[PDB]
Parts: sequence; C-alpha cells; structure tokens
Amino acid sequence: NILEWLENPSNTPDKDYLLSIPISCPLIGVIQLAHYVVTAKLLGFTPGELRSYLKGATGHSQGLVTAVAIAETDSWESFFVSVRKAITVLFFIGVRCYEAYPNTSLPPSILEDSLENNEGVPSPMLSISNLTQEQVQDYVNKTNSHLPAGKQVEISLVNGAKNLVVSGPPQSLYGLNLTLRKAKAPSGLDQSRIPFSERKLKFSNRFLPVASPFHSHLLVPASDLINKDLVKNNVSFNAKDIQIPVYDTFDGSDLRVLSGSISERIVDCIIRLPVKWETTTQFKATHILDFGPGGASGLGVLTHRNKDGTGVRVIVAGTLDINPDDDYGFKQEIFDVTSNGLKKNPNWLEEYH
Amino acid sequence: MKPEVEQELAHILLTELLAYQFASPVRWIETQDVFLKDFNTERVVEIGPSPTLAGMAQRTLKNKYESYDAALSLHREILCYSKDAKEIYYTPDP
Amino acid sequence: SIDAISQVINIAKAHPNFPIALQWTGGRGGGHHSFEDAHTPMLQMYSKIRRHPNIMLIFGSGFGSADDTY
Amino acid sequence: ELKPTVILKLLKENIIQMEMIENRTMDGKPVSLPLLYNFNPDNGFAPISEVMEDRNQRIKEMYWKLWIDEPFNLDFDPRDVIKGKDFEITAKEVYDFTHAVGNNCEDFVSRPDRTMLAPMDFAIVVGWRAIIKAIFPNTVDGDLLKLVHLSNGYKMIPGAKPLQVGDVVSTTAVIESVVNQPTGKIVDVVGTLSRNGKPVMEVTSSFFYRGNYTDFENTFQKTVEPVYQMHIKTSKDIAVLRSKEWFQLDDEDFDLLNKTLTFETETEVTFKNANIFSSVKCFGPIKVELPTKETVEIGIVDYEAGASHGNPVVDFLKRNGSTLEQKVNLENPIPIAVLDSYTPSTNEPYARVSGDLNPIHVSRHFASYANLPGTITHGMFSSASVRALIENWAADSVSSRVRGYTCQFVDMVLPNTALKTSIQHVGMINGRKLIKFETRNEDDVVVLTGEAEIEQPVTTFVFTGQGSQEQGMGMDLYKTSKAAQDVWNRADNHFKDTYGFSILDIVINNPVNLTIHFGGEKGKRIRENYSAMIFETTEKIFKEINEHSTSYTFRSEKGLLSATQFTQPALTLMEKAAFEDLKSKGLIPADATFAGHSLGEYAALASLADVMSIESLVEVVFYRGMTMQVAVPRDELGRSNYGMIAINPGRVAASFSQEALQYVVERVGKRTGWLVEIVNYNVENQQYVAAGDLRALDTVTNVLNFIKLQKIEEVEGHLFEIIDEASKKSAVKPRPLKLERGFACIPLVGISVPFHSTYLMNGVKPFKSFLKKNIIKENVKVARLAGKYIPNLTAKPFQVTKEYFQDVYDLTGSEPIKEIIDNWEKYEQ
Ligand SMILES: Cc1cc2nc3c(=O)[nH]c(=O)nc-3n(C[C@H](O)[C@H](O)[C@H](O)COP(=O)(O)O)c2cc1C
Repeated sequence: NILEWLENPSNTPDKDYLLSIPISCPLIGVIQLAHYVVTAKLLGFTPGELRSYLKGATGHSQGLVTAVAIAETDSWESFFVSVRKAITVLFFIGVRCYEAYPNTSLPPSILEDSLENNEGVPSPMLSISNLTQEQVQDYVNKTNSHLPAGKQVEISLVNGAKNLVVSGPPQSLYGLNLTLRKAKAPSGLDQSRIPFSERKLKFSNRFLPVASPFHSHLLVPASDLINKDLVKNNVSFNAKDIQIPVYDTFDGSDLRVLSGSISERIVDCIIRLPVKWETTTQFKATHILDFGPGGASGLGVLTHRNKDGTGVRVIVAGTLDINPDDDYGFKQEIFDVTSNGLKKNPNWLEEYH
Repeated sequence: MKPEVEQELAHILLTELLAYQFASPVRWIETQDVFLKDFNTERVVEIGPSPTLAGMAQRTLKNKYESYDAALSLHREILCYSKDAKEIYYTPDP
Repeated sequence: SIDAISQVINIAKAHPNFPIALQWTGGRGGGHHSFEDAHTPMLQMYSKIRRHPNIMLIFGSGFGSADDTY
Repeated sequence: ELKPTVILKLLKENIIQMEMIENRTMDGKPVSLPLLYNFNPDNGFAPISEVMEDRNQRIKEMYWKLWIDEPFNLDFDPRDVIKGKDFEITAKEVYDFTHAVGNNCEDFVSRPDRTMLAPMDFAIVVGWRAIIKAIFPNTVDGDLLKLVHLSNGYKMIPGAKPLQVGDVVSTTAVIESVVNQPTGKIVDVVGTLSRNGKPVMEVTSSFFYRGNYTDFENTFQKTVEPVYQMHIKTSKDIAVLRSKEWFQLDDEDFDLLNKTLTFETETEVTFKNANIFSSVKCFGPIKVELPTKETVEIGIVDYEAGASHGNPVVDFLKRNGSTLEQKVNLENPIPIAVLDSYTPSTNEPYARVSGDLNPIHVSRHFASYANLPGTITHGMFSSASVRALIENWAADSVSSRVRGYTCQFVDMVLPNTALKTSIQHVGMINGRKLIKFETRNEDDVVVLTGEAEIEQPVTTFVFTGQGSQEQGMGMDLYKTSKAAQDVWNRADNHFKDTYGFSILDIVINNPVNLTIHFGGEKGKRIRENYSAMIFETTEKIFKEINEHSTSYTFRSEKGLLSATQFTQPALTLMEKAAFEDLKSKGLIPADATFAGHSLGEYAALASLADVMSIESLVEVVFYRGMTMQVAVPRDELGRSNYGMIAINPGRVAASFSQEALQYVVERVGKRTGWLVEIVNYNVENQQYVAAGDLRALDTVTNVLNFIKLQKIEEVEGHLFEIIDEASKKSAVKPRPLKLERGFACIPLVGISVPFHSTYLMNGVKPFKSFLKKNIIKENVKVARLAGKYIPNLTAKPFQVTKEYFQDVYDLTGSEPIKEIIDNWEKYEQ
C-alpha cells in the first residue's frame, strides 16, 4: 500500500521490509520514472521529445528496464503504457528472484564478528575497492575451492578498474571477507619509508544495502518464471518501437540490433550476466543524465569517476544540491536558461595539448 | 553381528592396538587431520598439565586450514585444561 | 609524496593568481630520493592538480632525451 | 464477509436455544454449538435457567467436529493408547508453518544441494489429533470451553535425527496422569513420534479442566521418581534393607557391604479421595555400582498396597539415600540476550497451519462466552516463536543442536502485543547446556517460561602424553573436586597396599630416593608383589629382590616423579581426575571423539570409555613404565646408549619435506646399520621425533647440520658420502656418548628407551597377555568406542569392521588378527 505509506509516514513498514526486492525493484523503477516525468514537465517536453533530445540510454542492472521503457515513450497520453510495462517487469523480477533465493537468518556470531571488525551487516553483495579484477578473482577462486557449487560466489559487477562487487550467499561472502581481512593492511599504517614495490595493499570492502544476490547463479531458476509471467501479462519490447539505442550491460551493444527477445535479454542481464559499466558506457557523449536513485552516492558519480579527464559532464538529475568542486552537475543544471546550464568538463589531452 | 560377538572382537582389537602401540610410531599428523577436517571439530579440549597438544593443534591449523576455516566460517577453539579452565567450565569472570 | 602534493595544491589555492611550479620527482632520481613510484602519485593527483590553472606540472627523475620525455 | 455467528429463538414452548456458530472449520461447513435455556415465567426475578445436562457433551461434540476427523464417540478408555493417522511431511507444510510462527532459520528453507528440515515445533502439528483426543473420553469429563493448556514440551530421543521433509511419521499418545485437584482436573498426556519404526521424539502436554470434580474413581497418576543413591557401610544398614518386603534381590546372598546402590523407581497410584490413595504401586530396578563406575542390575523394587496415605518406599529412600540430579548449575547464570517479539494481529494463519481450530482464538462471540480478555493468541504460537528465538541465539541458528524444549504457559496473551524474552545459560545436563527463558508482556507481567537443552559444539578430547609432569601436578583440583579426590585416593590406596608407596606422596614431594620396607606380613606380601614382575620378551624386574630382601630402594638424581614408572601413573591419574571433575559437572558431550598421544591413549580410554577401573589403570601404567626401564641395556651408572631427538625439517631447509627427512633417517640408518627411526609425527614439517641409539642421533644431527650449513641413484650415493663422514666422527666417543644439537635438532632430557620404535617388538605379545588380565572382556562397551576413539597405531576412528581388522595387519602383523579376518564370516553369522 504505497499511497498509504506516503500519506501516513507511520504506517510504513520497517526499512528491512522496504529493502526486499519484491518491494524494492518496482519502487526504484517508479522513482526513476517520476524523476523523468518531473524533468520532462519542467522543460515543457512530452516524454517523446525528451527522449528525442537524448542520443541513447542505458541502466546499471535494474535501471536497464527503465531505460528501455523511456526509449519507447511518445506522448503524455500513452506514457502510462510504458510505465506499466516497466513496473510489471520489475515486479515480476522482484517476486521471482525473491522466491528463488529468499533471505534467511544469519548466525548472530557472524554479525557480531562483522560489526566488531568494522564491516557492514552481511548481505548477498560485497563491494571491493582498490583491487583489480584479476586480484579479486584469485581470492574468489580460492574461497570457492572449498565451498560446494551451490554456495559459490562470483564477480557480479565490474564497476570500474579497481571497483568490483561480488555476489553470493551472505555466509560465503563473510568467509571471503575473513580471507580478505587476513590480507589487508591498516589504513593508519604508514609505509612512507617502505620501498614502493614492497608496500602492502590497502583496499576497502563493504556490504551493499541490498537484499538479493543479483547477477548470480542463485537466481537463474527465476528466469523462466519471469519470462512466462511477462508473456502472460503481454509485456514485450520490439526493436521497431525503441527510438534511441539502448546499450546492453554485458557487452555494451545496441539492444535494438539484437535479434532475439529484448525482454528476455534484459532479464538475463539483470539476474544472470555480470555488469561491465565501462564496456556499456564506452559510448561518446558530452553530458550524462542520472535519473537513478542515491543522489550523489549513485550511478552518476561513479561514472564521472570512471570518465574523469575525458571532457564528459555528469548531472545528477534527481537531486538539488550544490557541489563544492563543481566537477559534476546537479538538478539545477538541466533547467538553467543562462550559460551556467551549459558546463563542460575538462578534456586534458585538448586543454594541455 | 550379535552384541556379544561384537564386544569380543572389539576387546580383541582394543587390547591388540594397545599392545602394539609402544612399538609403532605415533601417527599424530593423521589423527589431527581426522579430527580437524573429517569432524570439523569446533572445540578441542586438551587434558594434561601443559598446553602441548593444544599448541600442536594451533600450529597445524595455522599451516593447513587457514583458508579452509575462513571459507567454511569455522571458528575453532583450542582449550587446555591447565589454562583455559574458565572457557571449559563456563565460569566467566564477574 | 601525495601529502606533499596536497600541500602544494593548498598553497596554489591560497594564491590562485601566483604561478606555482610543481616539480614532481620519483624515488628513481639521483641525490636524496624518496621511496615513491614516479607514476602512481601522478595518476592519483593529476586531476586535482589541473583544477588549478596556476600550477605548472614539471616531470623529472629519470629523463635524458627527447625520446623518453615525449 | 458477513456471516451468521449467533442465532437465538424458542426451540420449544419453554426452551430458549442460543446456537453459536463457528465458520472457520476444517471442511468449510459451519459448526454450531446449541446452548439451551429454560424460560420460567413464574420466576419473574430469574426466569431464565441454563440446561446443565449434556452441556459438556454438546461442547465436546462441537470441539470434536473442529479438531478430530473421525466418527464422534466419547466412549473409550482413558487408560488406553491413542493412535494417530500417519503424517507425511512436505515442503509446503514446513514453509507455511515457519511463516506462520516466524521462524527464519535456514535449515527449514529450501536450498540447493541440501535437504530441508522441519522445526522441532512441527511435532505438535503432526501429533495434535492424537494428543488432544486424550481429554475427550467420557470418564475425563469437563467443559472444553474452560480448558487451559498449562505447559508443553519436546524431547528428542538420544541418537535420533531431527524431522525432515519427506519423512513419514506415526504418532502415539497416552495419558500419564489425570488427577482431581481442588481447583480443577489436570490431565497429563505424552505423545510419541516414530519414524521408520524407531521413535524420534516425545511430546508432553499438561491440560487443565477448571471446575469442581469429585469422581476420584476415574483418576490415576504415574510419576517417575528421582534416582536415589545409597551407600552401604555397616551390617546395620543391610539388616534394615533386608527387613523391607519390597527390597527384593535377585541373588539373596549378594554381599551388599561397602556397595553403592541406586534405585530407579516409578509410582503408580489411584485415588480414593483427595488425600487418600486407593492403591499405591512402586517398582523399578536396583543396580550396584561397579569398579568402573558402571551400574548393573542386582534386584528389583516392588511394593503394592491398598488404601494408604503415602509411599513408604520413597520416604525411606529419601530419609536414607541421596538424590541424583542430572542437572548441575553453573557457578552463576550466563546472560545470552533479551529479545523482542510480537503476536500477530490475527490467529487464523497459525490455526489453519496447526489444525488447532479452537473458536476462542478466532471468534469474538466464543471468546466472550468464555470470559476471556479477548481473542487470545494460541499459546503454542508463543512457544514456537520463543523457541525460534532460542534456536537462533542459544544454538547460533543450528537447528539440530536443540534437543529439548519445554514451556509453561503462565498468562494469556492478546494479538498485537509486544513480548520481551530474556534467555540465559544456567547449567548443564549430560553434556548439554541448560537455557532458561522468561517472557514478559508490556505491563511487565510474565506470560511464558521454560527450558531448552542445547548441544555444545562438536568437541574433541586429546590427552597429553609424557613429558609435562611437575611437582604438584593436579593437587589444586585434588583439594577442591570430590571426583578428583576419589580418583587419587583410590589410586593411592591401591599403590600403598600393593607396592608399599603412595603415588600422591611422589606427586607432592618429588623425593629423590624411596625405600620400600618388607618387614612383617604386609611387607612380605608387598615383596611378593615386587618379585612377581617379569619382562618376558622371562627376565624378572627387580632382580635384586628375593626372599631375603628386607628392603628395596628406588633411586634417581632430580626426583622420582621424573622416573618412568612413577611418571606415567601420575600423569594418567591427573588426566583422569580432571576428566572426572568435568564429568561430575555435566560437561562432557555424549558424541565427543577422543584421542591420546602416547601414554594419553590409556587415560583417554579410561576417561571416556571406562574400559578399566582406577586400580587396574594404575597397575598397567606402572607395569608399562617398569618394563620400559629394563628394556634397554644400562651400564652400572644407569646410562644407556639410546636416546631421542626432536627434529624440525622446516628449520634445516625450507624445501626439506618429511619425505626428505624420512629419506635421510632411513639412509642414515641403512648405510650405517644402527637403529634409528621416526617415532612421532607431531606437526607436519615442523615437529618430528626420532629414536635410536644415542650415537646414531649425533650422525643424523650432524648430517642435517651439513644439509643446513650447505645448500643441499646419484642422490642415494651422495648421501652415503655424508653418512659415512659423520658416522665415524661420533662413534669414537664412549658408548654413553652425548647428543648435542643441530640448528633444528634438539635431544630430549631424561629419555633413554626408544619407545614407539621397532626395538621393542620382541616384548610385545607378553605385554599383550598382561593387558588381557587387566582389561576385562565385559568392561568394553563398543558404543563408547565405535567411531570416537582414534588409536595412535591406526590413525582412523575405531570401527569394528573387516577393513579395520585388515588395517592393523598392514602396520604390525598379529596372529590373532589373521584368524579374525579369515574367519570374519563365522563371526558375522
Ligand atoms: C648530484 C645531484 C645533486 C642534487 N642536488 C640537489 C639539491 O641540492 N637540492 C635538490 O632539491 N635536489 C637535488 N638533486 C635532485 C635533482 O635536482 C632532481 O630533483 C631530480 O632528482 C633529478 O633526477 P635525475 O637525476 O633522474 O635526472 C640532485 C641530484 C643529483 C643527481
């Protein structure tokens, strides 16, 4: 009962129930679509007009559903059709992926140990920073050598050069975290008097605020159920109706060009295949609009970090705020009619040629 | 087998095992492996005046099971009667 | 080191109009040398440096010709 | 939907019927409870009066339609056993139950490559129809609308696995007791769940019919009494016991003097009225403790009487014996956690999953007619919810570790109420932890209390061998513990009576010399015991002792406690005393596996399997050390030419594996011809022990020193060059030579015999015969050993199987074994 929670902030469920995917996926989609609608209306555009002003669209994991829905919109009188399509896809993904791998209680000793060692509350996804994929895969391989096939972990998101997320059962990721804790150096440790080659690796790790192991082998059995539900509910995406290229999260290719079912591919990308953000974002552009959730701690800022120095500007389209370094934009930038609306980031090769 | 026959054979094997013990080598590597990996023993309690076998078990853990214990989240405990009396008796300090 | 570069950036920020010549050198240089690699600190701090137009980036510690400096 | 709940009309010209309807039934058809009333206009003040006759029958018929799927019949004996329908546990039912009660453990969730288990609470859904049918019979008459559930409990049967999806379960119920108390009638029911013919777990439930009952002819009781322990000191006690007609020994001539007796009885009484029994029957086995602390039966208790005011047997046992309590409390309770829980807004889902379709939990009108505070929550839901809390916190979310759980329903609880559960570890019982809990509602009123029995983590016991003794070993425990005191005093008394010394004196004072005096008859007897010792391999140990010896003197340099014959018994006694103290504290897990390093095997086999009594244990340990002493040739100075060396291969060379050490030792004992071998494999590539002539250890120590100092068929030939070089460089020294060290080789102090070596292979079979005289045939229990004991010889769990029997041959040959293996088929049949 979303409207009741919105009008009455006290009848709203607790945070953990809101974070479960059968709730989370549809509501994140709704948030993205609401931001898109606000952006279009404040600019006087129909959704088709705003889409036409775009050169392309894409999404990080779940956002791929919203991106395709946006690419199909034409007029305000038919926007709810694509809204229904996207929300239905997200609803069925959430329901079937929660039925495939529901969460269960964690032994309190594990939570106590994680909290004592300044680690997050364990969850089905662990983000690792400052390590390369090669390195993280070696650790994952050694951890998987002991676990059985159904408790394996794997690299789910390649968010950057030294930014990776590993998905799997919360306890397998806790064991991986123990192994990593036995391979890290304290942040305080000064190594200024140690030759560079001999210095120990300082790298971060934390559990993400999520409630399902996405892009993992655990959710595969939900794929057929989701595809049957989408068919029974008459939800499909036709390449002739997508008017801007939508980039696949696994290989960065145009989904329109793909021959099979686009919805099946999107579901496969969300639940099974890993996400390579850089391969997907290898497109050329001067500006990137982030309608996602999370404000300045979301997808837009990560992409900015990955594309710094290449003259690409990122605007967080879902938040109004002032950035001190002004290295990325906020909601005000999209509607500013003066020159401050158009801000370009530095391309070093050209600026210091 | 009938219980009496089983007892007879068990006694024969036991008395034989003991007679031949002071002549054969003490296979402690295999014993430690058996009760650290095939049993996943969570508590090792050492009965004796000094922590000898407990230290041996700790060294065995630090050399063959660092990865296995972490991967399976096995948090083993090694207790010697001479020093870890509180943990054995569950008599925590006030 | 990184901290030294941050302090140089702060100096350049306090005086945005004065030219500041940032002379970066790795531990590979002759004379008194540090323990730092010659490239990772630059890969880390190049963006921060370039956000200040009054800082001039000079690279040293191991050059001898136009071919290896190009 | 809007449905009829109460219909009121005139059934007859004078009879007012108030039919109360329940719409949440087991087949969807409403069930009505017709309540009848008389209308008497002549009594204007109170025209209406209830028809009390058949009222309870009507209430029970309604409850039978709601709970029991069988033809309505109240005419069956409460004394009979109730048989329930076979129940097949499926994944859907486990899912529904766990979601209804809020259990989030992962054991009960479908997961790949794992079988799904059912929670212990599922026993009630499996056996509810059998358990609740116990309070229906006509003889146990009461108003089911005033029924109160007082308590419920589960008890896993030892050695049984937990319930699991796919299992077919049969249930059986019997009424333990039904007693008319002044304020109502209590009915005690015991349900038994069986799987594949074997029983799995037992369910106990106490039910209360509130009201006034005086039909004592229908009541009976059955109580299992506490175990009573009696120590028979004098002939006066024997005379007192024999005067009792109920004290019946199987062997009338049994010698009870200086024996400990335990009485395990059960009392079955029937009541003539509130205070007087119409019949009393007390019966059970009498057993005597054996020297291995084992109890065997020697007689029975039986007592029968008519009208009586009490039980004389238990009165006598209480007055003259001691009570044995399996529960032992920790020094102080250990707080586990305080948790918060909530009752659901509706009782319908739990009712529908458990089958308990009682209208007071779902119907407003029925609850109001019952004078209840509202539509109360099932007490069983609260029990399941608190047990889920305990399982997660007290057992660390390991289902199987919960073996017992009981709850007392103290006060009622209403829907949408916040509960507050405090869990704590208070004691132990047979290796399991005792968990108390208490649940308070928002007004701080206790509504639920109970106990849980949680297994400890998988445990192993390892017993240290020789080399760690010290003056005062185990003496503090001897000061404090009674079990330790009993162990040492039995050993000391035996040593004093047999060999004329006290082991406790040696442990406490560590004398340098000890003389035994043979004056008098006792002395002569001790001299005989000394003379009878032999080292068939038939040399006599103590060759100087003869029929003219008046005394003998054990000698040493630093202390006799560091002498083998006295060292081994002291260590064995200290370890056994420690383990017996642990046992007296309810601290030993029943499935614990054990092993012993060298002399440790004996302490371990005595501590965990009670294969031999204390007096037998110390004799074998004393003889074992005595044979070792006279197993090597010693000069007049007691300095032999054999020793032991501790080696650390990883210290001589980082790439020197144990197969590399095994190479050097075998080659150093091959090209030189002297006796040397690895006796202990302690830590892989970090700790090894070699035994042999003290001379041949110096060459090994030197050879490794050459390997460490330098970077080291050709390989075999090259090593032969090294062995020869060091071989002569130490042979020159006198026979009682000195072993020094390498960077990684450190000899042991005080060791002169190469035990755990092929040297002592001749004097083995005679030692086997000696053990057979001391470890008796009947004292071995295979359940105590099978799968738990790990021998140093064959480092595999003790299994009585043809593969194990074949295995012992491979290491060391044995004539009896090949007979067993060859005739293994004869023994099987
Ligand atoms: C012989 C010699 C003397 C130097 N003296 C100084 C000095 O007095 N002060 C200083 O700041 N750097 C000094 N340096 C460092 C260099 O000026 C410069 O920072 C850098 O190390 C040159 O790197 P290269 O030797 O690889 O070309 C000296 C270097 C050399 C080889």
